[PDB]
Amino acid sequence: VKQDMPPVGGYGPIDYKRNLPRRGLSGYSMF
Amino acid sequence: GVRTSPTGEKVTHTGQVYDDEDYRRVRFVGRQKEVNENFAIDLIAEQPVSQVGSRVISCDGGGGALGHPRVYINLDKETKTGTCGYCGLQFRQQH
Amino acid sequence: ASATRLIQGLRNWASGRDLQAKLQLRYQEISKRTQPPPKLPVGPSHRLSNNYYCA
Amino acid sequence: TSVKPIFSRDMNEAKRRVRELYRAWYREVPNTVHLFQLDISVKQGRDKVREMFKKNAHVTDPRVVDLLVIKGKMELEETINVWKQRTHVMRFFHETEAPRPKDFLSKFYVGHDP
Amino acid sequence: TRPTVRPRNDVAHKQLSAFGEYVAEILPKYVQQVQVSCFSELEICIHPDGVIPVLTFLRDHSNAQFKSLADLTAVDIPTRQNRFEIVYNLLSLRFNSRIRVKTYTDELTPVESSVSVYKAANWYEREIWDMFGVFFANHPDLRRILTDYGFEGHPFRKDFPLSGYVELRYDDEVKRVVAEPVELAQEFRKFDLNSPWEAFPAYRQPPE
Amino acid sequence: SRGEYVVAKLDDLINWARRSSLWPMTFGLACCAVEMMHMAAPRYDMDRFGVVFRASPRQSDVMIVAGTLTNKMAPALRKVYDQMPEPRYVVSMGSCANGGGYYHYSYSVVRGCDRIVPVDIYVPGCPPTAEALLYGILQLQKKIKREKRLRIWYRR
Amino acid sequence: SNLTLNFGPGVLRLVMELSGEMVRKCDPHIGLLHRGTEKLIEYKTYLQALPYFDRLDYVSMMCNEQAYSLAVEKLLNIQPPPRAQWIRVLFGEITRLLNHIMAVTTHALDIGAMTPFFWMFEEREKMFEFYERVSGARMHAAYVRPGGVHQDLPLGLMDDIYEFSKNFSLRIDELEEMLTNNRIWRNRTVDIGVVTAEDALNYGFSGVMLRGSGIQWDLRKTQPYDVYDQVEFDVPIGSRGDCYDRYLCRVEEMRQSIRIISQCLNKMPPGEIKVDDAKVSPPKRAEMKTSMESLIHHFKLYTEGYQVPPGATYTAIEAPKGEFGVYLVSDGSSRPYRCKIKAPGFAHLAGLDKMSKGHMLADVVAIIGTQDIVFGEVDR
Amino acid sequence: TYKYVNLREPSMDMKSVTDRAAQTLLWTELIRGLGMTLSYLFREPATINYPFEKGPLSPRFRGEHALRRYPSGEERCIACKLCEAVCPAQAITIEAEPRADGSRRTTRYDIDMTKCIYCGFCQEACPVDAIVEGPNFEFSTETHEELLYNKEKLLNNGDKWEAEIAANIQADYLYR
Amino acid sequence: LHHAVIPHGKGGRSSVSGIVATVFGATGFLGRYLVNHLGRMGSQVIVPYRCEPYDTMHLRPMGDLGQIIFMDWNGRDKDSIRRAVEHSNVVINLVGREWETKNFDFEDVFVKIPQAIAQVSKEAGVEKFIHISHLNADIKSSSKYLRNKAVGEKEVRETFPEATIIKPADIFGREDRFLNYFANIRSLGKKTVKQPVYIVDVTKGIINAIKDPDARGKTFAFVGPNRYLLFDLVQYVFAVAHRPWTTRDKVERIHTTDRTLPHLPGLEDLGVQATPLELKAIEVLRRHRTVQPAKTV
Amino acid sequence: TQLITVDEKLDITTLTGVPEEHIKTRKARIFVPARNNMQSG
Amino acid sequence: EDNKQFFGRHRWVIYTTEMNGKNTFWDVDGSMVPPEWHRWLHCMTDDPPTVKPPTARKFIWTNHKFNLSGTPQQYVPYSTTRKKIQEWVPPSTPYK
Ligand SMILES: CCCCCCCCCCCCCCCCCC(=O)OC[C@H](COP(=O)([O-])OCC[N+](C)(C)C)OC(=O)CCCCCCCCCCCCCCCCC
Ligand SMILES: CCCCCCCCCCCCCCCCCC(=O)OC[C@H](COP(=O)(O)OCCN)OC(=O)CCCCCCCCCCCCCCCCC
Ligand SMILES: NC(=O)C1=CN([C@@H]2O[C@H](COP(=O)(O)OP(=O)(O)OC[C@H]3O[C@@H](n4cnc5c(N)ncnc54)[C@H](OP(=O)(O)O)[C@@H]3O)[C@@H](O)[C@H]2O)C=CC1
Ligand code: SF4
Ligand code: SF4
Ligand code: SF4
Ligand SMILES: [Zn+2]
Repeated sequence: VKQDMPPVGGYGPIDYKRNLPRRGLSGYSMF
Repeated sequence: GVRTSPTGEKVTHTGQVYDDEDYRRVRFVGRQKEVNENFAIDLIAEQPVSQVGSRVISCDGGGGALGHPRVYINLDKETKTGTCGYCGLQFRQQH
Repeated sequence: ASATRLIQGLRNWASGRDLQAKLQLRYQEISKRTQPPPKLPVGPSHRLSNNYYCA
Repeated sequence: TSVKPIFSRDMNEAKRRVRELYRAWYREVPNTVHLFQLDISVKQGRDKVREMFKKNAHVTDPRVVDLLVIKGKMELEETINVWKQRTHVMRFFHETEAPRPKDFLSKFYVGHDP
Repeated sequence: TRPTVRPRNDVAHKQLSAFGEYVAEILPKYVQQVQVSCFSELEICIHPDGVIPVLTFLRDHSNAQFKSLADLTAVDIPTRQNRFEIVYNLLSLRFNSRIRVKTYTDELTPVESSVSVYKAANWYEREIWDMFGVFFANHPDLRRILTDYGFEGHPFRKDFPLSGYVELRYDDEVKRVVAEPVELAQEFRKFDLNSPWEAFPAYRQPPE
Repeated sequence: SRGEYVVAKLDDLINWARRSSLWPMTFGLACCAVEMMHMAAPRYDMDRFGVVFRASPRQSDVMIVAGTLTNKMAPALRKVYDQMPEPRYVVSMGSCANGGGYYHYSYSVVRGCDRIVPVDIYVPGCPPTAEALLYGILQLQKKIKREKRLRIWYRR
Repeated sequence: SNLTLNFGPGVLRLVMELSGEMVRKCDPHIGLLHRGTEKLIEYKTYLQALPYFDRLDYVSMMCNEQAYSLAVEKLLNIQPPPRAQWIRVLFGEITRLLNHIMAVTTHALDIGAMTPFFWMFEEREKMFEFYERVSGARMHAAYVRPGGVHQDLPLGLMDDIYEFSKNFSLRIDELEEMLTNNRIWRNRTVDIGVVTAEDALNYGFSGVMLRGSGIQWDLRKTQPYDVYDQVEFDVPIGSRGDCYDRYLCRVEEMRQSIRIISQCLNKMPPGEIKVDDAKVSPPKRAEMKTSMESLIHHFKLYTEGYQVPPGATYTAIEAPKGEFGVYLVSDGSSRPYRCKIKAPGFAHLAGLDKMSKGHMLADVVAIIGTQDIVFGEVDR
Repeated sequence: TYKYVNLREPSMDMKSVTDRAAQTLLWTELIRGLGMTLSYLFREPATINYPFEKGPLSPRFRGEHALRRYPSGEERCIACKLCEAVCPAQAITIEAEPRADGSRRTTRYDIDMTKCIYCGFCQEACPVDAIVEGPNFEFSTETHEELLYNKEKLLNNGDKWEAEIAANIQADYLYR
Repeated sequence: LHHAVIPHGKGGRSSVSGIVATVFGATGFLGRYLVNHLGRMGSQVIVPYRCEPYDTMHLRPMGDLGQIIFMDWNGRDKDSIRRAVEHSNVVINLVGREWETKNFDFEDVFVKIPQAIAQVSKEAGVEKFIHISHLNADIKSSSKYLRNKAVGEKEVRETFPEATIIKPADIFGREDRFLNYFANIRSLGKKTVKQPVYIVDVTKGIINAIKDPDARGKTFAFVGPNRYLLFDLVQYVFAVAHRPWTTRDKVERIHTTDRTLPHLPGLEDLGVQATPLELKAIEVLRRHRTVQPAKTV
Repeated sequence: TQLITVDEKLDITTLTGVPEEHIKTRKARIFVPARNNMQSG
Repeated sequence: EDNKQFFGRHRWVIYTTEMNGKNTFWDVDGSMVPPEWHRWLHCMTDDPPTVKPPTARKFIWTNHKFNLSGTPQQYVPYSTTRKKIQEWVPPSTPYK
């Protein structure tokens, strides 16, 4: 049989979390 | 196998044409009456009769599952060919 | 994908993310529009025996 | 034959509620002609109100006329508050509808309807 | 009967039967029937005088806590002299359960509004007024909610036709959308679909 | 003649301006509106055609009726149509706006918005795709392109 | 006296009683999309009634398909095959992504943030390509049917769903970069539309409208259907009952939908996609054209339809707008006797009047945004 | 099995209070949002060049209806009325009779494309693959009655689009 | 009588009235309400149009699907007239201009085009022909309008002897050029007596003239119920409209008194009650707002 | 008491919204439908 | 083709300037694409009809037509059935 299936090891990891990457200077440094 | 009425209107493969005194021809005035000129009754008469050596033949219309439901046609009458009720292909026992 | 590395670097800096690793425009990684034919399996009631419908 | 009432215990309380609903519609007709800027007169709208009340004048069941008063109050609430448009107010006046054949002979001429 | 047949849940069936006995014996003044379907849903068929006492019980009793009114529904069955079947679908989040409370009315008997039990009912029974004509007594603002403003009749009654009695069009003489008696260019084609052979012997009604 | 050429070029100019600056008012009635939102979405991007996203009704050039027109809303549709300045056009989008559709036999549904407003383009589908709606808008632009307002004015 | 504003004709009529800036009374007049769907259902077969459910919550098509299919399968006493159930959960969470993109981005568009609308509708266009590849239609698929699904997944579809899902969390991240920490977005949502838990239960709220108020309730967890007990996901719970926590709940539900979609792509089983009872689901076309029983069953299912045993169910799912229910009454025939459609937006828009008291007129469009209201399901 | 969105208590040391004061006074998250909008300014847009470029479709796509033929010119429709029985919109109107060679063929096959809901139940109910919902979606009209297709229009759509319809059916019939 | 033209239905939009009408001049003021009243019966209405098709859009909601057929025509082209009338069983002529243009004078609009339409309708076998003259049409009239319209009435009568000729006096309505002319003139008051007729009365009279077989060969005079002096009529118009493009031919026609023709039948002989101005002047003149009625004679 | 006595005939014609032409000119037929003689069921 | 372009841009048509007598230099139309190329352009397949030609049939149109709405060649609907009830024709001879 031939059917739409995932591959043998499965699919890779899928990111699903919040990634707000925390950029910028400190509050001390910005003043 | 399209033909034309004396009004100039084309007759469909059903046989529909409006009468001369019918007002509903006014819908084609300045426009066209769309007919299909490939009459299926004339095109299936163009197919040759399949000579087979069996008493009962099967027809599915070709293409397997792309055709029609597979039916079985008896060919015991030598006066008449055996016609498929779906596709109109006709068969004859060659003996 | 056709962006130059200066615009790519400016774009990654402005978003704060690596945008080329996860592009929202699709390219050759997607499936082919012409596929091989399927061979779909049949269910459990496709049996020639012990298959009475009242059961 | 012992049923639960809606508002009225008998027909006298029911006629009281009918009468108050008619008073409220009679007061509302000039304001309705004004703010919907209707092309009818106040006399014509009050005649339509009288026609709609006399259409239901044969009813002797207190629950049915209670529901008729309730539905008339709903129509009046939809009229006082501008929830109806001008089209809904003018649907009581079947103006674009051609007059139906009334006698036997014209109904015979136009078709099959009795 | 494993792969194609829905599996029966006997535990929930037994639990809902016990709770139906519980409700029927706490409230015998109003409970008329208690039944549990084969797919394990509990129906409490009550007298219409007990709309408020039963629903307040199921909302407030510590073994019921049916705090959510999922849906409120009427069903028109014209062969009954009380043709309208008022259906309450309740959800208890505490006991993870659903219950159905069913009662009845005809065209003229008012049902007591359950807005004092569930404020969710405020529009639903209002819809039951618009679609079926069931009047709800002591409702805060009972009026139409879904039909057009001057709409005559109650459309989800089964003697109300599919297309209505009137249809709208713009009339340019009066510069206005007008209502006229309905004429269809193509009539809705009624299909008689029912097989004359019995489908389910378990649901066979006893003959005359 | 000379004046016929001048009114032909002026017709071409005003038809160019009107078809390349179509501003739509979209009646977002039902599911078709969602597909109109895909015709404004970046893949199709109506704004690059000059077709702005969500013009106000008193400055719009075409009314897109995208969804089921019920009886309760048909006077509001007609009122917004009557408030549109000329030249106004109407695109009927989808089966319910075209002829009633899946709700054709309903007591509460207008059987096509052409009972209420004059319709220039009928876009078929349930819903028509955003590409099919964009096809209908470009067909409306072609219909505006062959308008003969000043030529008929010069011949009357 | 106080001002009365009639905000005329999705489409909604609103009757405001304002007292300056404040809202004293909000009366939503609806029925502008009442089409009499569930009277039309009574004159059609169960298969014929299915495409009406695509058109109720018309941003949540296959979820309403799933709810109606579960109701009919419950009354038929049959179950779908496992691959059909995994396809239903996969496309239900794709559908949940579709609806929460629509919800969040139009709720931001009505407040003034117009750009993440355009950013997320390209992802929404790719998911409509997934619908079109699996069914032939971008929106109203008519794909999830009683008995399973209509047709098996085409080859290569799951790889493309993987390629979408691998990148979609960055799209959520840049939506959340535009809105979540933005002080203008917080000023429009943080003290707006606060619902207590007891009032949300009493007013018939469901879904995020409960979960924003801290109520730990999700029907995929508590009353699970097809294979939702076999997938692992979290339920986002709000703390203040406002527009902002409901926004964050919808964003985190997009996160958890991506999580469920990854689990569905990895755990998709082989097998058939319709129930192998050919008195319910139509047989394959190759055996319809070969077998006598299959042709008879095809004929009768597409003309009469299957008879459903008599009885009434209330079948509910966790649709992306909340609890979507069908109260389906069968009389024994092949047509529904009654089909009441419970929509979440009906009770939510009924609660709009309590939610808008003490707020401004600009807050009302935010509250109509946080109640994810599609008037197709509100009006039927 | 559940998580708390927005249940973070902010830190009240002078470091975090100064961080929040710098975010308030120096507009840090607003510059973050401007950076994200600037990032999409330098991306290639998703806009395809319609009509020269087309949106991608599948061979399952449900577009304009067509009546098909066998590979002999004989039309496939044998007037069984399954498509109009299953039609959820009642968009299909069929009348039939035996024609001159006794074949069971339609004299009326009407599809009101403005009633039609484009759901394809007719093509899956069709036992002989006669009615199909083909690939055309660009068939908008200027008049309502141009979308009231009779049998001649549907057979001309079949003869017009058969080279594409047969190849789409060839790509998908093993899923059916 | 052919089977497709037998009347069916209850006289609504989807019904069949059995009227196949070619309405020349349907894009004007009278043609608007005539195509309205024909299309609500379920008549087949052929609209030959000269103008931009955009300017015919308002005629499209007036009937059921396929019940209004639009086609191009030219007044100096008998082939287009024959193309428009050869399937109809009634032809109505509503072609008119209040002013003469560069390409069409009053003789083209009122003599040449009506005689062409009537002759081509006669030789196409059209049963019924309705022509619209003016009440004040006279050979010795002071205005070129009324002179050419009397000449065109004479030629229509002599080339279609069974034509129904209709004489309206001064038609008022929402799109008229009688009350809207007086409300936007902001010419004077003289001894002119007028009895203006309402447009729905004229339309009901035309359609009753279609259905009445006794209206063939007749000449009807459609007048209002009340004769007014011109001065207090204009003052009533300025009173209702809340007030304190022209040519000298229009001035000659405003200062032409509406003649009394008792020998001709009117609206009452077609079963039409003539609506007075005071019931309908508010409906016309509500647009002009940013009342004691007029004295009759 | 909380119950009233209505001895009148039950008539809801003014409440059903049906126009009068489709009340007093219609003939309802009440019947058990005949068996389709094409079938024995 | 350009497979370096993203999916949606990677296939396009430059329409002809003249098709079926109509000047299409500026008036290009999406319905101008013949059906054998309509699979390829809408990405219903990977194979152009130069590589995988469509199956030849005697009834397939040799000349593709675009959308003919608004033209004299447009579709006009009509009932395709014949007259149901035959009327009695009276005799052409007198009755005396
Ligand atoms: C030539 C270029 C000119 C423009 C430059 C900037 C361009 C880019 C702008 C991008 C953003 C545009 C957004 C539009 C909407 C703006 C909304 C907004 O920000 O509202 C104002 C917001 C409002 O904040 P809020 O009200 O949202 O925050 C809550 C505040 N509490 C808790 C108090 C209620 O911020 C301000 O009011 C700040 C005003 C400007 C201050 C400038 C810095 C002064 C620093 C002085 C030194 C301090 C040192 C420490 C103390 C010791 C002193 C000795
Ligand atoms: C005696 C003779 C002169 C009589 C008076 C006329 C004076 C000159 C007026 C301008 C020129 C007249 C002709 C106008 C264009 C006519 C041809 C045309 O429409 O070509 C179409 C072509 C684009 O083709 P299209 O069909 O749109 O393609 C579909 C998209 N693929 O279109 C194009 O390629 C672009 C067309 C641009 C039109 C001209 C530019 C705008 C007008 C400028 C002058 C007027 C405005 C003045 C300033 C206004 C305020 C800024
Ligand atoms: N007060 C009144 O209205 C009265 C009117 N009448 C007569 O009734 C008739 C209809 O009146 P009304 O509707 O008000 O007039 P309108 O001016 O409003 O309309 C006249 C119609 O004739 C068409 N037309 C005019 N000139 C020509 C031409 N040269 N070639 C082709 N078509 C042309 C116009 O088409 P287009 O839009 O293309 O220009 C329009 O459709 C006229 O004959 C008028 O004299 C009689 C008594 C009173
Ligand atoms: S035509 Fe279809 S998809 Fe479009 S709005 Fe109507 S029901 Fe929804
Ligand atoms: S696609 Fe659906 S609605 Fe359209 S004709 Fe086929 S069955 Fe009917
Ligand atoms: S289902 Fe197929 S064969 Fe049967 S009537 Fe319809 S198109 Fe013809
Ligand atoms: Zn065969």
